[PDB]
Amino acid sequence: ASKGTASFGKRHTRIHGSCRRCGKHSFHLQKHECASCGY
Amino acid sequence: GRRIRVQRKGAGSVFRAHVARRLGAAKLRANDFAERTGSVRGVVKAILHDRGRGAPLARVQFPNMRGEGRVNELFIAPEGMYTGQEVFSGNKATLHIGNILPVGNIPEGTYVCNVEEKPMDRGCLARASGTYCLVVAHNMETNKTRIRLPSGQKKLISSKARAMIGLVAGGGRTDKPLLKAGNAYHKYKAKRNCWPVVRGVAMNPVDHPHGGGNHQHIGVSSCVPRNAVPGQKVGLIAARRTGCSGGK
Amino acid sequence: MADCRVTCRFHSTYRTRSKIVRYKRTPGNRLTSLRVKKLPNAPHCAETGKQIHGIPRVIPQHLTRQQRKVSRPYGGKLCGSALRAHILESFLNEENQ
Amino acid sequence: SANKTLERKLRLGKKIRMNKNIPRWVILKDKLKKRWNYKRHHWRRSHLKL
Amino acid sequence: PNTITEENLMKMIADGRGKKLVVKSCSKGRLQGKVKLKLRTAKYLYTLTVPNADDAKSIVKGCKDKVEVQYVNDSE
Amino acid sequence: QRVLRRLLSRYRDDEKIDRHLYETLYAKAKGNMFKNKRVLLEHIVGMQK
Amino acid sequence: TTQIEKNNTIVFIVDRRASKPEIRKAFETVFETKVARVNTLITPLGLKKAFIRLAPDVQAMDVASKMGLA
Amino acid sequence: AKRTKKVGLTGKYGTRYGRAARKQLLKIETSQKAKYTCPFCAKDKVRRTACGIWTCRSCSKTMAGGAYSLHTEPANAARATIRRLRLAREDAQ
RNA sequence: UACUCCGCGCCCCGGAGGACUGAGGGGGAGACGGGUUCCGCGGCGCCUGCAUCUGGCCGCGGGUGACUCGGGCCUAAGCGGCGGGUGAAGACCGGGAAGGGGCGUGCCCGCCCGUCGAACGGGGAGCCGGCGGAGACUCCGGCAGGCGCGGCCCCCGCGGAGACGCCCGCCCCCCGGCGACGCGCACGGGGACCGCGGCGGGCGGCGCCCCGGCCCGCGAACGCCCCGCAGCCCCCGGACGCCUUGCGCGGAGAGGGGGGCCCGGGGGCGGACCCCGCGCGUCCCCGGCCGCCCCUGAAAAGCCGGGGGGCGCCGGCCGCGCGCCGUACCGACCGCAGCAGGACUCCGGGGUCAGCAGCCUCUAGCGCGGGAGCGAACGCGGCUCAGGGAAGUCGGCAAGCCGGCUCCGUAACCUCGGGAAAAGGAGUGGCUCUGACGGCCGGGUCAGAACUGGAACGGACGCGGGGAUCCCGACUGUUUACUAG
RNA sequence: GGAGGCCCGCCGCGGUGCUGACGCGCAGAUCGCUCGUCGGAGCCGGGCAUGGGGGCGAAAGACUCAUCGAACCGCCUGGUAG
Ligand SMILES: [K+]
Ligand SMILES: [K+]
Ligand SMILES: [K+]
Ligand SMILES: [K+]
Ligand SMILES: [Mg+2]
Ligand SMILES: [Mg+2]
Ligand SMILES: [Mg+2]
Ligand SMILES: [Mg+2]
Ligand SMILES: [Mg+2]
Ligand SMILES: [Mg+2]
Ligand SMILES: [Mg+2]
Ligand SMILES: [Mg+2]
Ligand SMILES: [Mg+2]
Ligand SMILES: [Mg+2]
Ligand SMILES: [Mg+2]
Ligand SMILES: [Mg+2]
Ligand SMILES: [Mg+2]
Ligand SMILES: [Mg+2]
Ligand SMILES: [Mg+2]
Ligand SMILES: [Mg+2]
Ligand SMILES: [Mg+2]
Ligand SMILES: [Mg+2]
Ligand SMILES: [Mg+2]
Ligand SMILES: [Mg+2]
Ligand SMILES: [Mg+2]
Ligand SMILES: [Mg+2]
Ligand SMILES: [Mg+2]
Ligand SMILES: [Mg+2]
Ligand SMILES: [Mg+2]
Ligand SMILES: [Mg+2]
Ligand SMILES: [Mg+2]
Ligand SMILES: [Mg+2]
Ligand SMILES: [Mg+2]
Ligand SMILES: [Mg+2]
Ligand SMILES: [Mg+2]
Ligand code: NA
Ligand code: NA
Ligand code: NA
Ligand code: NA
Ligand code: NA
Ligand SMILES: [Zn+2]
Repeated sequence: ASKGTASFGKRHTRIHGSCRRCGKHSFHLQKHECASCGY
Repeated sequence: GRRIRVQRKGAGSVFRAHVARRLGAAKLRANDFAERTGSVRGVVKAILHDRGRGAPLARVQFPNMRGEGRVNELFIAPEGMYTGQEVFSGNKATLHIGNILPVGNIPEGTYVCNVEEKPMDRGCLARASGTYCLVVAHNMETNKTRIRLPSGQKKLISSKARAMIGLVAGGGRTDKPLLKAGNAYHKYKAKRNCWPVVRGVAMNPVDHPHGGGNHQHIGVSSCVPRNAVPGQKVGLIAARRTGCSGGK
Repeated sequence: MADCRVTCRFHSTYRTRSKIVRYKRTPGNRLTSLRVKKLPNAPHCAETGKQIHGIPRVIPQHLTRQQRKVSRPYGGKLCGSALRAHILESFLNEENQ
Repeated sequence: SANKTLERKLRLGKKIRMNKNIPRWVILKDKLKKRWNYKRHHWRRSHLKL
Repeated sequence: PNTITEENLMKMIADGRGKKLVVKSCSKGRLQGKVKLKLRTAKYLYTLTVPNADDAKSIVKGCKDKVEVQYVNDSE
Repeated sequence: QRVLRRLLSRYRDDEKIDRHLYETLYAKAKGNMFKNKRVLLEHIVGMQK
Repeated sequence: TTQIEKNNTIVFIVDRRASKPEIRKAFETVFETKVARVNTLITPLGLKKAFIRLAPDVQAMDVASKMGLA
Repeated sequence: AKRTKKVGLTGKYGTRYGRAARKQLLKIETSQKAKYTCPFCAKDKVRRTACGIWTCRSCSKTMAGGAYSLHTEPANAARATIRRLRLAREDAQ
């Protein structure tokens, strides 16, 4: 010439990473805390 | 209901003053031995614009009296002050516009600015653009002096409190209309997050005591008592009267 | 050639004030990119904000010692006009004082 | 990406070295019935999260 | 790379500062049958163009066995 | 404007007109009085004579 | 082998914790020869690779053959 | 006044804000765009830089003044009062 | 929008033909995310919604090199720590606290955190040519830069009337500078691109013409010498003058004459055995001005200068050295998928034109959930239609009319700014001519005339229908992501 | 000469009408024409801050990861039911 499918296309950030104590992909990269083991 | 706008402001977050790129806190020179006996001389170096503030600020350089070098101050500029001028502070400062001296040595009828309520607090009374105080009378027996505030109220202060001769520069600022919504936007973008303003009668009951109804209206009287608890104190607080009386 | 379009030379492609290039032809008949470095300001007067004569617009580290000096008592800090006022002011004041 | 830390690079390295089949002489030495390794992954289908 | 004058050429060769000397005969265009002397030094490569081929023999013969010498004489 | 001013400057620098006449004609050119070089040239002869 | 013939260089696998100066020292001591420069690299599988270029007055081919690489 | 009868510099606003605002702006903007005599060299080269900051384009001296105009009447009255009160004190010490 | 013939098979490869994307690219590259998808050889059991000899599929082997590019350092908005304080705790809050160094062994100086936080901000220094199958500012060849360390020689300032110049001292205290900063219409300069003419080399077609068509003709970082407008400064001297598109400046010293400084630039010689001239425009950068703000448009590491004090070779030549980590490839990413959705940035030719619009195209890339026949109803997307002209319908919904440019002519009302493209008229192609505007050859534009075509010319494309009134809200702006603008 | 929360209009940013297509979809919100705005109270990227009876709101009970007139996860809990 939406809040669903089109909004899933704006995802290109990593919120969690690998924990150094449990290694489980739950370390918040901006809070600096692990959601699993609490490090 | 939920928490109101006034309750949310007090917790900081997005309601703090924007202080980035501000020159600093404007204050009188500190009181010391050298000017408790004589006078200290300084020079005006620049006249600058402070973000958020309506009045200009002056940078004044004084000699260092407890070592070597110089000391840089930051004053609120009185009207008529110019770059390269030399000013004095102390018990023996002369009666000129830029000088700082105690109120006991200032004759009645003089205009002063940046007055300090209690001795050695570095100014707090007439600091907004265009404002000034007046020295009304002295009382040598009690060592207190009476001044008149910009609001018109009269106050007694100790005779050892210092002030600056003149009135604050930038007078007349509020005589010009803002005219456009975009101008108010810039003005408040230099200060804090407080604009634009949504009326309470235009909300739902869950977030303001004035909201709700099949017509927009305040249900009850808008005058609330002095002892209303924090979520209740909206409208006119402890009003003595209302309306446009018209007389003095 | 019928196409003269190039590719970015830096780590990223965002065009900030330190990522400017110009184009030149190489001996192999190719179009290349060369950085345009920022030019620093030369020293400015203390009393006035004017520029001080005799010193080029290069970072002082890449100049010899003679190239960043002026042969005068306050050379490089204030101009000749500002030095006269200080000399006149000090003499006339200390004579009366 | 092309700009990674060595720590992430080392964990992805182990994933690649492990994506292998069961060797032929192992299948018959151990008399194995199931001959496929179900811990393999394919790049187009997986989410390694590493 | 920089240009060098004749007098401080064999001087440099005197202080044993040159590492090699190349002689090339230019015979096309503004380089009309003249020769270029290129001396490799620790920091720079120095080149001199004697106005005539004859001058080349004398100077090079004036530093023979003092610095190793090459010849090019491209004729294409 | 550039044509007219370069002509006037060349005439002044040859001492073909006094500085006062030069200033008057400069102002008249800035005032849109002359439409082309030819009209300026014949005006100068009239003023000179 | 083309590297050995052309640039006087040998390609070796080393421990990941090794740095260039110690690789140079170890190569000099274990194979009696001289080393000019070393370039290193960590491969996608996690090993460390070194490119060792010998000194100009050293024939890399004879050392390579002596160690059995040739 | 070849182009407008009365709007003057407020012609940049078209028809968008009303008569009272436009009249007040005419007065204030005319005042704030003007050139003022320098108190240190008697030349008309003072221009506004910020709300209460005025600079001379000749001598390069900066002054603190009013918004929209270099001087305000309250300031002149105050300076005269200070000057008067200064002399009376210096006669009797 | 789309394939066909032959080798050979609608889909792979080759040649030939015919088309498309159309420089905001179905082009060439990065950031993020993915994680081996990259390369070579082999293969068709799975997948490649048709086939397959193909493949991002399956098997076997390979592939990412840095003193100069980025990270590691700095600090932003922030976060953490802090003798302690508080709470049943977990924990949360925090300036009032005997809070470190140097030289070198004794003395001297000193109130009080962070090698946390930016692969876009700050930052000491890199260019050319060539080589592989997959890597290159990293390899090799050449030519340079920066920062250190070690030897040998090896010096504690002169010129000018002045602005300043010329050959290079360090440590402490204090005073400064650089780093270091908005937006805008215009105007000027440089570079790259683009076009025109000439000369040299190569090619195509040719029924008729053709010196009228196409392609090629290259020169980096770095070193030394000259030039560099505007700006700022020095000397003589003593004024209605100088000057911009616009301005602006002058007794606090103009014009004139003679000088100095800076200028991301240009020329010459080297690098390297350089076809010659000319011009409008486009993009990027820089310059001096002017305008705007109740808006004034970061910081620190690091580096340097000056004053005072205390000390003393500090440069030249020659040698060595420069650790750690990233580096392949992809819109192969997210939406349950090889999903018409979503997804940041860089480079940007020709013609028509006001134009980076629409339409056609060189370079580069490429024929995508398969084909054949037939030419019913009916649907989806389009086109034309006698006479009438809203009679249709809740309702002119939908479609149609108008539209570029030049000239003529424009009302009531009004906050005097508007209304206004009001309303409404006329012209516009091709060819052959005439005049006007610069410079010591160039350039386009504007105006006028004859002739001539089916009474035709903004010939495709692109591109307002207008008027008279009433209600509501002054106006630009915002809103119910997915039924209300 | 070149002002303006001025006008026509491309990319962008939005989302009027056809109540068009689709509605076992290409799609758990898309496609086509037509349309609004286009120097500003403009638009876009990254970093950072605010946490559930709390936040944030040019205000629609809107939004807070397909979930909002009170999110999601596990447990109390095999909660009670004329
Ligand atoms: K209000
Ligand atoms: K960084
Ligand atoms: K690479
Ligand atoms: K809740
Ligand atoms: Mg939702
Ligand atoms: Mg986002
Ligand atoms: Mg409501
Ligand atoms: Mg209530
Ligand atoms: Mg209602
Ligand atoms: Mg100099
Ligand atoms: Mg096409
Ligand atoms: Mg790539
Ligand atoms: Mg492949
Ligand atoms: Mg595979
Ligand atoms: Mg770097
Ligand atoms: Mg590095
Ligand atoms: Mg850090
Ligand atoms: Mg940077
Ligand atoms: Mg190198
Ligand atoms: Mg590659
Ligand atoms: Mg690569
Ligand atoms: Mg998922
Ligand atoms: Mg897609
Ligand atoms: Mg009807
Ligand atoms: Mg009917
Ligand atoms: Mg319609
Ligand atoms: Mg409205
Ligand atoms: Mg609107
Ligand atoms: Mg909706
Ligand atoms: Mg709607
Ligand atoms: Mg404007
Ligand atoms: Mg507008
Ligand atoms: Mg529909
Ligand atoms: Mg259907
Ligand atoms: Mg709370
Ligand atoms: Na073909
Ligand atoms: Na186009
Ligand atoms: Na508009
Ligand atoms: Na409601
Ligand atoms: Na239950
Ligand atoms: Zn953990």
